[PDB]
Amino acid sequence: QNLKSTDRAVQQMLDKAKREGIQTVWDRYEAMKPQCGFGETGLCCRHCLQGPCRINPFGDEPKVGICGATAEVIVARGLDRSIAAGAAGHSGHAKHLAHTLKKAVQGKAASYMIKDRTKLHSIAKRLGIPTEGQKDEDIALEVAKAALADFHEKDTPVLWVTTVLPPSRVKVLSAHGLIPAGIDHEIAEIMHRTSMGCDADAQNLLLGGLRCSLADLAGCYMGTDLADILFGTPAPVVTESNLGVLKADAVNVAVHGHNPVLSDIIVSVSKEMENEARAAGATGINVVGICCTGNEVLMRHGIPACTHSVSQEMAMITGALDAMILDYQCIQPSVATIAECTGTTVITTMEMSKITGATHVNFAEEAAVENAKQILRLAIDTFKRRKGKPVEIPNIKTKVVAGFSTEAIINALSKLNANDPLKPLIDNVVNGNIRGVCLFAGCNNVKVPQDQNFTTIARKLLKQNVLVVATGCGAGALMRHGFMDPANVDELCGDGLKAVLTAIGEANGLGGPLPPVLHMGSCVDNSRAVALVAALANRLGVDLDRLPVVASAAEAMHEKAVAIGTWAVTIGLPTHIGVLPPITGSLPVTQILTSSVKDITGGYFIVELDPETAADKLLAAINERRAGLGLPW
Amino acid sequence: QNLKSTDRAVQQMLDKAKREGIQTVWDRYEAMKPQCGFGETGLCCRHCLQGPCRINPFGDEPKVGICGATAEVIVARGLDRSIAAGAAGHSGHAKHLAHTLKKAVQGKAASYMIKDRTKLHSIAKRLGIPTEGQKDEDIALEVAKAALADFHEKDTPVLWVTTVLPPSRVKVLSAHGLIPAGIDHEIAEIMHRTSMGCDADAQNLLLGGLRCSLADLAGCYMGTDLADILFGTPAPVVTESNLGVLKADAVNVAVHGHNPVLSDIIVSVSKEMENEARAAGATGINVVGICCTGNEVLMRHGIPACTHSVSQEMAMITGALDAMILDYQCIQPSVATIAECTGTTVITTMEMSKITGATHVNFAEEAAVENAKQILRLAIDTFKRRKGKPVEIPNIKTKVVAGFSTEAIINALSKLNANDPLKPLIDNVVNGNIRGVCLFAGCNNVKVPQDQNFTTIARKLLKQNVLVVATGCGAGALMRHGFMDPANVDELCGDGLKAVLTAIGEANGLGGPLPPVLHMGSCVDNSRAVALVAALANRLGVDLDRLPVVASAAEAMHEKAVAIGTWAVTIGLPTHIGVLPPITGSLPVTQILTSSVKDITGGYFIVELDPETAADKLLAAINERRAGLGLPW
Ligand code: SF4
Ligand code: SF4
Ligand code: FES
Ligand code: FES
Ligand SMILES: [Fe+2]
Ligand SMILES: [Fe+2]
Repeated sequence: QNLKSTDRAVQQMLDKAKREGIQTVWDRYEAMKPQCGFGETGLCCRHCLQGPCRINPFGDEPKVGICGATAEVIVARGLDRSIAAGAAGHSGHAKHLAHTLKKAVQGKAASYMIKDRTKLHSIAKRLGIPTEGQKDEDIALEVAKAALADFHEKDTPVLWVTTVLPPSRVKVLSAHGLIPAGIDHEIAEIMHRTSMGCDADAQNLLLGGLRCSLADLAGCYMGTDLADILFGTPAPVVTESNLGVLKADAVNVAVHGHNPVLSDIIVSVSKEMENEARAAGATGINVVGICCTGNEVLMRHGIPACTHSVSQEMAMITGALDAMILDYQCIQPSVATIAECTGTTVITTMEMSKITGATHVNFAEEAAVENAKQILRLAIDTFKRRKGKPVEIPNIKTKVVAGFSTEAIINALSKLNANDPLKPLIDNVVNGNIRGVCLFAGCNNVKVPQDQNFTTIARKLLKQNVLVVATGCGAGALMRHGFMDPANVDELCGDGLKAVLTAIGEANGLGGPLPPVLHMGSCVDNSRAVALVAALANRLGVDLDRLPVVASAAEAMHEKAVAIGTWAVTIGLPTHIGVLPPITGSLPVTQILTSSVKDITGGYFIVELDPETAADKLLAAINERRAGLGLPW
Repeated sequence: QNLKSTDRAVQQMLDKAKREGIQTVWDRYEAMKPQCGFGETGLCCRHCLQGPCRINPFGDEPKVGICGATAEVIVARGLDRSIAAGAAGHSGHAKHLAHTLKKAVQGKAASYMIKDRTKLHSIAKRLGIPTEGQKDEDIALEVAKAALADFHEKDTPVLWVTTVLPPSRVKVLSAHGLIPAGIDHEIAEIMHRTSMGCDADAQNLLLGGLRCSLADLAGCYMGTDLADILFGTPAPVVTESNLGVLKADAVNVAVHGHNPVLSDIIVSVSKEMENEARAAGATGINVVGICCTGNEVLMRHGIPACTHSVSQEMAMITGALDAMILDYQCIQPSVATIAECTGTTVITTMEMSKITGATHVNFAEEAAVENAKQILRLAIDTFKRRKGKPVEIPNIKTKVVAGFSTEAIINALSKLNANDPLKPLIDNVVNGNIRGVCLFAGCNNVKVPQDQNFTTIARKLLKQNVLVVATGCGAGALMRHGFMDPANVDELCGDGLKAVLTAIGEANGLGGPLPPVLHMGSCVDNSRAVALVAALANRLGVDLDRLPVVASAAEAMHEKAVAIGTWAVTIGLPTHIGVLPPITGSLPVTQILTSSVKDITGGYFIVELDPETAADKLLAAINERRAGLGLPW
């Protein structure tokens, strides 16, 4: 099972699944081998009914699409559509939050409110929305309207791009025509330009992709902004992770998907229903997180993380998961079928994300508490139905310190320098105690033994004094392997990095260091990493493509991860991807993405499947940046 | 060559291409065989980096996607993305026209103006925009703003759906949640819901598809509305079609793509440059049309159609095509390479639609005349470079009577009944002189011998007294085979239909019938057919799903054709498709699309590759509708 997942709790559940004849993602992957080499290389096109078209990577015919589409066009069109799809997910999420905020302040959704007034005001100020002598509700209404306005063309470009990146960066991007006009506008334009008989120049197509990736960035940043206003900006919190956070004597409820609009209410209502749960013979309702929405409630409330990404089915295999409450994105639809074997009640809540065989309970923001109670009562009923049934919860969990929003990080640093909080970080970059910064982001992928890339690369970087920050299922991987436990600083961290983590931790009253890796939150909260890096850029008076900062989507899966990787490149970062995106069938496209894009944005992809080699390449990228700033490395 | 195209001019050019070693779409198709059966059936998914996934249509593993996505989910997601892509094209086109109208009336694009004031006012009235005591420029500004507003969420749904279909139809669609909230909104929502781990219920996914198809309808209708305001509502016009419309002694300039914003100016400026062209040794500039933008200028100005869709390369093979002026959509990128052999100057004009190797001349509406002149001067230079070179223009063309906008049709009918113009049409439906109405729409497809389905089905329906209307490359097929020549009425038409065409024609001063098939314009002008059918529905006090009206995308290719077929189904029409869309890998999806959707919208797909059988099925559909209305059949 170690060949499938490096997580021992997951290995234990794989054995149980095998024993019980429950097919898993790894089994479905095995059944899929060998996968289609045209698809793998990107040399397939189904954009019209003359297809499917393919191009032999090497050899003889077919060499070109039926319409004349070259390998470089077909590869760039496929990639662009993946970016658009990612953008559509992150921005759909953000749009949902924008409508919820609007409803809240118009009196239509009393379960929601402005929880972070300071965040609201700072966002308003960043957007140019006056606050002076204005009601919070009116400021919030204006912020919500601005959010919604960024989805379409108007007299300004997308403000959730132009107001969050330094002017110098916006200038470089504007010069290449890369600033998005509107989020859904760009998504639609990608789908148009990649449809048959339209855009057929690789460079032109890829530039459209870069621009659509910035529309994804805007959706991410908007999502984080709005979730913070509504639900609170995260601060350091201590919790736990892995399957051992499930409790046989509790009603175990997983929140799974992405949007805190749902999970946040689940969390608060679950506390209100403790006595009902105990009436049913449970100790209480034990809310646990899966995927991003688990990250959202972990960051804000310390809700323990059950599992992530590829291993999500394993939570069910325990026999103790009474409910899995879904909104959208990254939910393996297998869960609806597995539920029949495991007894878990899988509940969908969003009109556009249903799964055949799951129970659908519409969740309206206007009736959030009522709908939450309905959902949680299904969970309590399920708990009762497993009275007397043995469960197998692996007794495996890690301690997780998380909640490192950019505000939280700035606050932590301010204990070392009150009026110049970034300076201690920069001081230690300059003196070599911090070599650079690496953001781990994105998914697990069944092709990579689960977590192997994240942990292998993180271990090498931490020993080389890289400050490691993490989001999404990257943060999930690292938390499950102990990288968010400060007790592991001595083992994992180089002396320089240890010194800094310890210094900041001791200044914050901990008597101990910050954790080895800083959990910056969900995938939309990759925007937090952008906020930090942009604040560092502004403080140094240089652009992001001069900073010793890199990203690694070390086990990427979702179209969202492709969009995130692409905007990381577009904002100026060397960006590692540890799975093959479908680009290798075109050398020219690969060359643009891994090399010539440096001349456009300063960032570039690093495609490297071997994690030890990936680490070396990321370190080289970091050190090149150090050299560029005249620093020793 | 008859196995490739039924068009003799195309056959002649195929022989020339073969002789000269110029690879064509048919050669690239042959080189692609056998095509991938997973793609053909829809049983392939590349929506994440765990893929590519496939499902054996029959047999053993793989039976399910890696994430657990079933055949029915994978098929419905693929289809939905095609609908979104189609919607993105038609609506991008419409958006372009909306911005042009806005610029025109704000004084920023003096080459454009309100040409059809009556159309402007009627659209304003339909949208609820007051005109009483308003300047045309201000009304137009409000119409342009309303157009742009339909792309995003607002306090009203998409008005270019809700104001163009009868209330009863809007009610049925609203009841199923099918009315689009915003055009780009829906496009984005499709891309989201079809991304990994989101929507995973075939019925739910397909309903999203139906709704996105109505967003495509809105883009089509908006495009037609705006093009009419800007460039004039078509009226009956006589012209010619096929390769024989090229002239060895003229500068031959093809307008190819979709948007009249470009081609309309090309047409007017070309007339202004006659003396320059003659200075270069040409008789003049001979503008000819390819694809929809050719249809636009044919409908409004009588510009002859050179060719369409699959055979577009053949115009170049003549040796006489001096320029091919492109905007976007349906342009085989092969043209850029073929140009090198044929001498043709291929010119792209839109930022989001470039082709490697083509000359790009940016076309700004603000500088339309200047940019048009630059483009046409490249054409004149090219004409000069072929002085003394033999050309082979097949001496093959047909007479085409076209320009049958819905207003034109209503006007024609009004000569028989001034104050109830639809009544003569309905009278003849009731008495059996007109059996029903069939709209031919959409593309040619290299898989079908070019035009074979259109002409085979049209011939059978016309003999059975079906009133045949046509748009896009369906209209192209039929025009090239003589179906738009009134001299062919005796040969093609049943006695009943002949009687009616003759009656209307003689009432309109022709001394002869209307043509066998009524050309209703470009693909966005499928919206004109909707206007006619909706006016008939309103006049009869019944919904569209009770009318003896069917559609046939007999040789469909583009994602746009899939979107159009899907909205034809959604508005209540039996809708034939003569190529296999990638749905056969899921029986449940096929069953929904061909059967159970009847219970939702009253329309349904008829998938039938055999054109004689397709004709029989369309006739059966028509006659079933007749029976439903209590009429003999
Ligand atoms: S768009 Fe071109 S390459 Fe793609 S399926 Fe159609 S003919 Fe083939
Ligand atoms: S979304 Fe599911 S079926 Fe599609 S490629 Fe990814 S794992 Fe395979
Ligand atoms: S030929 Fe396998 S992905 Fe299309
Ligand atoms: S396996 Fe051929 S279309 Fe994907
Ligand atoms: Fe996520
Ligand atoms: Fe078209």
